[PDB]
Amino acid sequence: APLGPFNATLLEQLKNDYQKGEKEVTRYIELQEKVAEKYIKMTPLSVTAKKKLPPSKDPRDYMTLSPYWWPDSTKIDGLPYIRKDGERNPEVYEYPERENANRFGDAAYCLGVLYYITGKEVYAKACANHLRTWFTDPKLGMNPNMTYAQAVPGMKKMRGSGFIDSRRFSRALGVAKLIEGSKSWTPSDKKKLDDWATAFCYWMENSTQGQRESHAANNHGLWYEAIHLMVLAYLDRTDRIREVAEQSILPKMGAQIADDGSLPQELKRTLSLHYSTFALEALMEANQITSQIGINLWSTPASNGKVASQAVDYLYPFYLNPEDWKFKQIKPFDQSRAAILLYEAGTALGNQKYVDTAKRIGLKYSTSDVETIPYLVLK
Amino acid sequence: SAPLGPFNATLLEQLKNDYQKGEKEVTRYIELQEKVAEKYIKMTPLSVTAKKKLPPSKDPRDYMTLSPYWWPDSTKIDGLPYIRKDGERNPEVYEYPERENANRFGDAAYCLGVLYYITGKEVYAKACANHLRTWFTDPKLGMNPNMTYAQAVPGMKKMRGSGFIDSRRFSRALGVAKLIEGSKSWTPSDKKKLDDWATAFCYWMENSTQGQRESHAANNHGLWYEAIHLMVLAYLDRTDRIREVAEQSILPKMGAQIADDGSLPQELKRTLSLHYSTFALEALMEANQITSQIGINLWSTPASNGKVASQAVDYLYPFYLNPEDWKFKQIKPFDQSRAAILLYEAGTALGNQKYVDTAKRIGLKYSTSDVETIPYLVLK
Ligand SMILES: O=C(O)[C@@H]1O[C@@H](O[C@H]2[C@H](O)[C@H](O)[C@H](O[C@H]3[C@H](O)[C@H](O)[C@H](O[C@H]4[C@H](O)[C@H](O)[C@H](O)O[C@H]4C(=O)O)O[C@H]3C(=O)O)O[C@H]2C(=O)O)[C@@H](O)[C@@H](O)[C@@H]1O
Ligand SMILES: O=C(O)[C@@H]1O[C@@H](O[C@H]2[C@H](O)[C@H](O)[C@H](O[C@H]3[C@H](O)[C@H](O)[C@H](O[C@H]4[C@H](O)[C@H](O)[C@H](O)O[C@H]4C(=O)O)O[C@H]3C(=O)O)O[C@H]2C(=O)O)[C@@H](O)[C@@H](O)[C@@H]1O
Repeated sequence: APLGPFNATLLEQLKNDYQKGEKEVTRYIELQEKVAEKYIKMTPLSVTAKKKLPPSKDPRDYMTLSPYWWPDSTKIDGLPYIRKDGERNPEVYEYPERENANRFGDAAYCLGVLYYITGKEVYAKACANHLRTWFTDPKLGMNPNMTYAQAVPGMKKMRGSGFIDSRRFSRALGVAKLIEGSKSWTPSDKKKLDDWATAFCYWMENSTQGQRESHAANNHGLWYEAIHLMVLAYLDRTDRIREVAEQSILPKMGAQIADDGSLPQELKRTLSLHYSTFALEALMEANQITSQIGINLWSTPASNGKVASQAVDYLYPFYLNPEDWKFKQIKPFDQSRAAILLYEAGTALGNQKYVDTAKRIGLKYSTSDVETIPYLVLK
Repeated sequence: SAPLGPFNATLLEQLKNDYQKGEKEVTRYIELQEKVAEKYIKMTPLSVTAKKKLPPSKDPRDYMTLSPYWWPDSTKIDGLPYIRKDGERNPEVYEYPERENANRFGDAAYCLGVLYYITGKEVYAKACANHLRTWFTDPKLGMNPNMTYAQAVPGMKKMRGSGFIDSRRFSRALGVAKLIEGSKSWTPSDKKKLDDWATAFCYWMENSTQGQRESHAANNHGLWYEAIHLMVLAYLDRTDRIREVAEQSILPKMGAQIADDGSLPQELKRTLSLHYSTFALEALMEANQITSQIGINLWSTPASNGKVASQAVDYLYPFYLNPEDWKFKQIKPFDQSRAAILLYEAGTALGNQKYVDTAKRIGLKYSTSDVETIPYLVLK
């Protein structure tokens, strides 16, 4: 499989078995095709489909509201907003790109994978429609930046915390590699997309906000690097992947994993079992890329000897029994997120206790969650 | 004496008195409220018709929302039929503009209606009336007098009436419309049209299959149904019906829902049981604001099975002091502030000074812009 943001081992195996005619996978892939049909009929989304404009007055600028920041009732205009960690302000849904980057990202990702597996041009044609409109179109494509992501009304300074929104459309960026070579993805489509990705990469690395986010001390810094690897893997910059893992990702695990394997930065959140998992999910998606060039982030130590497997170890008992979690978790923790996480980390580590638990937790065979497409092995 | 309506008439009367006499504490406070009210004067009137996705009638004047706990089923190709995840609000609810729009309308009109009553400034009635006409009676923008498509569920075959509970967001604004009666802005024609709307909405709620079902409900829906029923009935001046609904419906329903220890078993089986216990009593609290203005005290009047609503406050009072001691399922944190208005209302009604003191101790923020707190200077 081409370098991209997915378990390439599971993807190749599915492509093999579908091409060999194996009945189980063929049944499973045909189910996926029935699910994928809405993405073929779906109209391409754009970040420009919004009424309230960013300070730039450019509808091509991505803007969302930071989810935990609420109008302050004791102020006449409600400004400046105030933070309530863990409580999502429904005002976020007044920004169309919040949900639309998920919908677009889901649409293009599923179509791109099904194209890789089946070789059917109808899926590349659909994926390319979504990729053109979201990214590169001279009127509908988003500008390559995240200046106004997770804005906070009344905040004086500019922050880089919104960059984490980028994960919703950056996985679709990588999956564009899978439709290269289809008749629908022309040389011109690739060059424009390459050019956008290069420009988005520059912004990530050189803007003040991108820089700040690259230094974040919690799961934001990890997710920044996972997004970075998707952009770099798309651009086929393998040495930069190697440098990012050794000079940024591993120091970050080494600093954020404590001697007992907990993640202290996530423990102090109101959703500490969710955010502990969310940090490891950054590592999981980064590792899907690093391991394709021979770097295993689960077992490779940071310079102080810490290994990300220690963090899974710490959480594994609570994945068996979430009610035992002793830190603040003001909403129920969805145990299903542990399945893919424990399967990814289990196989990387040869830890069958982890792999066994992933299958027991399992995923619903017929679910349409697109991130679960590769994991027949769990279904 | 304040017109009959959905508010603590004692507090409102007190505020108007002190404001007119010129007392400083009240005049300063009303001057804060007038500053908060200024956005509602500039605010453009909302209409339920401002939606892209239409209801099965293809009529945009029909109110429609999604039942907040029903999610697409991922294991089905179309997601249908939706499945319930109690307590977890599906963000799809926000694709129905009237969900939040009825809140914005109701706050704006209530605040304007109260401020006109307290201060007598015509600019408040004129703004209130603009919102009332546009939401209720306007022949193009006014909502149809029904709640057929409230909290619909995609793929569900039966028709449900549980969505009727949404009516509380605009029905208090209906009640406050009485306060601007007599202004120059609220003409006889405005009042007649609104009377006709309210009469027709009352007919719908009492005779439609969904209204009948909802009137029979055994949990907080039945209480909220009757609390809403009272606001429409009080708006219409049918005081004999208010007596009958209080006597034959709210109290029997209240008594059947209170257990021997004072707990509310119907709310205890919910994933947000301390929220839903409080939500049940808030229905009675708001209905009592109407019944007690005609001499029926729902906090202290026992039902015929012997249960009395003060028993349910007793069961919940300790957990209002210390919400973390709550032993039943509560999958989101409980807002202790909701206890402030609740305990003062039931406290003053019951002569329970321990309840009134805790209300003031928990309190409300003096400068808050939450419109439901306008009458409660005493808590600020
Ligand atoms: O998009 C979502 O809705 C949501 O995203 C994921 O959670 C994200 C949030 O989007 C949000 O960015 C939040 O950021 C937190 C976080 O703690 C962050 O480090 C920063 O903290 C600030 C803050 O002012 C603190 O008071 C402190 O001083 O630290 C600051 C700092 O600079 O570090 O900002 C806050 C905030 O703005 O509330 O949490 C994010 C995260 O931690 O990943 C996630 O829940 C995802 O599942 C969901 O989809
Ligand atoms: O709009 C909000 O977000 C929210 O509204 C208030 O909560 C309401 C909900 O809007 C919703 O209607 C929910 O209703 C429950 C409830 O349990 C109800 O009685 C009925 O339950 C049915 C259902 O079929 C059950 O599965 C069971 O068999 O019992 C039935 C019964 O009739 O008893 O409908 C369900 C449902 O469909 O989810 O809860 C409401 C409530 O309890 O009042 C409220 O939380 C408010 O603060 C908030 O604004």
